[PDB]
Amino acid sequence: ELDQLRQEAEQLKNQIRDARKACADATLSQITNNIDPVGRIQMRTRRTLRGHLAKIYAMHWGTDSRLLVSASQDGKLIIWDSYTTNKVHAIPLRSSWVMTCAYAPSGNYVACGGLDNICSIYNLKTREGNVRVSRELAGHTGYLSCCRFLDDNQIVTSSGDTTCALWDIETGQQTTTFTGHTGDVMSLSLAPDTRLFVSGACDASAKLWDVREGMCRQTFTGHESDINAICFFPNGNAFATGSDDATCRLFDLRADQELMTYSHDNIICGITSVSFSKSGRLLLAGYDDFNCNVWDALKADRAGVLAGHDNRVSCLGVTDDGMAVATGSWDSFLKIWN
Amino acid sequence: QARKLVEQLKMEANIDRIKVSKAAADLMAYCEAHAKEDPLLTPVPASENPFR
Amino acid sequence: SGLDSVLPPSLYALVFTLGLPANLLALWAAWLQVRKGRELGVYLLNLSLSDLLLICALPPWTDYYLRRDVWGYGPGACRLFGFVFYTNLYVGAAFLSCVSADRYLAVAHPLRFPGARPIRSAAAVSALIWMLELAANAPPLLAEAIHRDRYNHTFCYESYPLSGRGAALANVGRVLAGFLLPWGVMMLCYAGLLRALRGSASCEQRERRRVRRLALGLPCVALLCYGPYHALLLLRSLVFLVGGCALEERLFPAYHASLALATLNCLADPALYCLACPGAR
Amino acid sequence: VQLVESGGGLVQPGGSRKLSCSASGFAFSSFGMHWVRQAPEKGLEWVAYISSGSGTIYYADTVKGRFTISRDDPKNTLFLQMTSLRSEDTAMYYCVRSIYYYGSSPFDFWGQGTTLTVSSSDIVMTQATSSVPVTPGESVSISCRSSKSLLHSNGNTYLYWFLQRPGQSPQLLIYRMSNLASGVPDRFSGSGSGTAFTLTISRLEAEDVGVYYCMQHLEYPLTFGAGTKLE
Amino acid sequence: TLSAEDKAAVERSKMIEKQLQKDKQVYRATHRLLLLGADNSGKSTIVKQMRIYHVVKTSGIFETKFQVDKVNFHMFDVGAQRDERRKWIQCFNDVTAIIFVVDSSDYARLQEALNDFKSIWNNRWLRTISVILFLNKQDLLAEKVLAGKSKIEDYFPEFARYTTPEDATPEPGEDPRVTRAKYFIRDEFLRISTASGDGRHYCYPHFTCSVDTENARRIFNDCRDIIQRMHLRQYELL
Repeated sequence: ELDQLRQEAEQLKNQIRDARKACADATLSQITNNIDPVGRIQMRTRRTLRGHLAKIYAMHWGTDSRLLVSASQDGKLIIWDSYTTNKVHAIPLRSSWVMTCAYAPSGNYVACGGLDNICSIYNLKTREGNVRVSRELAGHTGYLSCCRFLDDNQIVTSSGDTTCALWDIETGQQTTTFTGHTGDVMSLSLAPDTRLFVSGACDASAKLWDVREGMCRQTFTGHESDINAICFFPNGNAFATGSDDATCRLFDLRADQELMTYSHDNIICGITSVSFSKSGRLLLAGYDDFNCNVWDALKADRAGVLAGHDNRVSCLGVTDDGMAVATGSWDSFLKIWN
Repeated sequence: QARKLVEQLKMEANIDRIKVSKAAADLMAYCEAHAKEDPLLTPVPASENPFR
Repeated sequence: SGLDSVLPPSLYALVFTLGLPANLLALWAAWLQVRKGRELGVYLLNLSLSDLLLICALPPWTDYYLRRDVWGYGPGACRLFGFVFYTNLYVGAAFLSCVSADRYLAVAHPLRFPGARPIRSAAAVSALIWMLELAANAPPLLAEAIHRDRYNHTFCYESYPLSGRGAALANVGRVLAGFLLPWGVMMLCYAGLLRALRGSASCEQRERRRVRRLALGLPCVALLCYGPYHALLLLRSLVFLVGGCALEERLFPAYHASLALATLNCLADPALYCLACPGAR
Repeated sequence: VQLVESGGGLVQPGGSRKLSCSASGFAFSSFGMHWVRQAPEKGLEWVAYISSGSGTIYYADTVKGRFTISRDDPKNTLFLQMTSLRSEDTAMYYCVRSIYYYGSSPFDFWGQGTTLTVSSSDIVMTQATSSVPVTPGESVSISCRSSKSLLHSNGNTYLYWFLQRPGQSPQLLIYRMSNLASGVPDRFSGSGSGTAFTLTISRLEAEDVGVYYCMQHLEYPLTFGAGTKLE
Repeated sequence: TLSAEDKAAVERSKMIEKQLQKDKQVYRATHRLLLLGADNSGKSTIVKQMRIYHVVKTSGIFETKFQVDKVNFHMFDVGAQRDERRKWIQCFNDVTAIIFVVDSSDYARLQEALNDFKSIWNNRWLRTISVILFLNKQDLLAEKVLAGKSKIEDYFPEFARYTTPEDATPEPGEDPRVTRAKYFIRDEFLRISTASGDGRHYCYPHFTCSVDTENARRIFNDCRDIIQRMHLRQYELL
């Protein structure tokens, strides 16, 4: 019966809690307590990219560490040459309520989506000189909150309906649908090998999915409120989440447990973008109080602040070669830091 | 309709878990190994970064 | 003479002691909001710049008045000093009028103003105002401005009496087109602003009344500063254009005290448009 | 994509003649356009340049005040008004398409060209081997050289390689000495050092026979070089 | 300084910027509105009438253009979204106004409507956003009150002690009972609005029927007022 099934589920949940507690023998803070502090990290605004009419919700670096796509509520994507601040492309969108964007690893396509429930894909390199809509992927029943390219023919989308999907771009169809969340899925992060990916939703839980098999491997539950951002450690063995409870947390896949939380008493606004550095020694986190904090990812000591924005920081991206950090905010400016 | 929830929870329970100390040590080892190739951590001299 | 040894000296000293840092603060505040697409900020910036120019030109006149009306800085220098002083004195009124008209348009026509690149049009208007005032005060610049008189004064850029109906018509035009045209526009624009929000459901009585004090009372400050000077100027120009040496000997200290009270509108502008405004402070 | 231009013919000396270049199949208004000519049996020679938005116009010193370049974006055509045609203007004029942003490939499409006959401190580029024998299946190493170093402080060397089969117009093979253009097989590769450059065809096939021209884009005017003939 | 291709890239960027200014002009000359309501509220009828008079299966947002006195308005309603709202409502914190349509003739779903209005009014991101509430379906309310079978006092006990305010303006000629009822519902909503506004945003009530052709004019008037107050704040007048 339903009561019997619920009792079995509760017993299994207690068993998983016990299994996690047994493997917890030394917190990460104890083992890191004898390594040198990072010291103060001063980052200076090197470039300021102007041109967006309205608030910026998402950005994504190119894999060449120089090109950069940005999405704003005015209804445009702009591809910037970060070194010279030139505008390479200006892509007008059909729906202005865009709130995610991705740059293909090959560099030929970009994707965007939002309240229209559609992950549109744009062909940057055509025989004609313009950018055209390659394909519109329809099938989500809620807003698209994140999109990440696996290659030029596969893309992973997380949506407002409690559901992620893996698409085939040539034939629009959803190849795999990942189900299991209870609230809106807000973020998404592909592993370095692009065989696994983690999604954080508004049920205050993050799940690691298997792209080929299609099933949820683990479920991580530590947060007190909804999860807004997620990113993999460059190792591929850990990920960091940023929530509305004004905290960031670092989970491990192998131990299946939360390692360290990044919180401060002065901070009461929610974190809305989270990214690592190349070494993973730094955890950069955006915030609603207009500023980005740079956390020493191994010791949970705030090492720096990136304070130059006049509105909330909505996106954050560390380049593939580690030279720069870009920050887009609701004041309609991006800023490249170094 | 909770049979799916029970089955998925069971498939999530029967996995191998390493100790948290081994996990933290591995994470530390990666950070210390890739420390020199990190411009944000140890700033690159202002003739090699392309944002001079 | 006799009162110009003390009074305009002390008013000019107070202006150079307080307005200059105040005008610098107002200039910084105005520039700060030029960055945010605002087109009130350009008018405020130009107003603060004009006030600073007049304030820095003040203390040669401070010496002039506190040394019993004598000029020793050179016949060439009084041309420039009078030009700067008497051009900023009118540019200030022009930019107050522009601020008033801008606010009236923004409030009375909210869905139609400003819209289309507001900084460019405002900068164009500011440059046009500067050109028109400079052209207006060029004929005084063409001058035999340094004047030697029998009674041991040796004024510059001023004359008692006036000269042959010409400076008299010029002064009458200067009054009626550098005051009561900008002041009249300012008063009408503020009255229209206070009459346009008669009907708004959102503005309560508390926040209607402070708009009332501003709209009826910022023009009052501008008039109370710039008014006695131009009234006396028009009185002399009309008397010469209808008295002998008795009349001017009677209203002389009035004229050189009204000039100081007119330049006192370089403390009010930074105050009333930076500190009184919650956004700037 | 296609570019069809017209307006060539026998012109008496001292006359005038307008050439139009009708474009179709691509976003014309966002492409800069060039006019490139070659004398009846000589190499290519750059003539003029008009930018996207018509904001930059350049001419060769040999045609500086004589010719004028213009474009008509709504009608999607390109013009070259010419005045006082001397006898050194007998050539076949090509309409070339070029777009400039980070990573773009300029000079990627060339029109078929119009023949014109008239009755009776710039970088030099030299291609010394002015003929090469070759047989199907083996590897050739066409060479080029420069007067001024083509390497810029950016990191790019603006050297381009063009192939002209005995019939149709030139088609881009390599841009900025290392990048194969879209549609060119991986048999072609390029290298160089700043002043001396080479183009390697790994396994030559019967469609690679033609004349190989190089070109510099470091600064205007654009100079070419006589070109090596593969036979 | 910089090479020929770099100059041409800069020139391409400058042309992109000119197109961006052209887009900025039309972006700041159009006013964005968000339409909210339940299934019963005739917001679909409102949008259909507004579309007809003036000027894709799982799609998540619908857009409507309409123009009053040469001023452009954009009106978005959400089509395919889930029940939860706390995440996608942040996208609408710079809209000119929010239009909240409520069915005024239900009495069994009215408290749910008040709860939804309270969530909209007290939202953290929707501060400084005014609400144009349309107390829709007034004709059903009139018929239902005149019939007398269905009573309000059992759904809202406080209605008995309620009396029509002196500022009432029942225009066409209607029984005092329908006027008392409709002003009671309006007063419930306005109590929610004035409880915790703090003067940063206002609430504009309107008694509407879905057939009414004057809705676009009402929206235009309210938006004019909202922009007037915002300009008063911007130009340092208050």
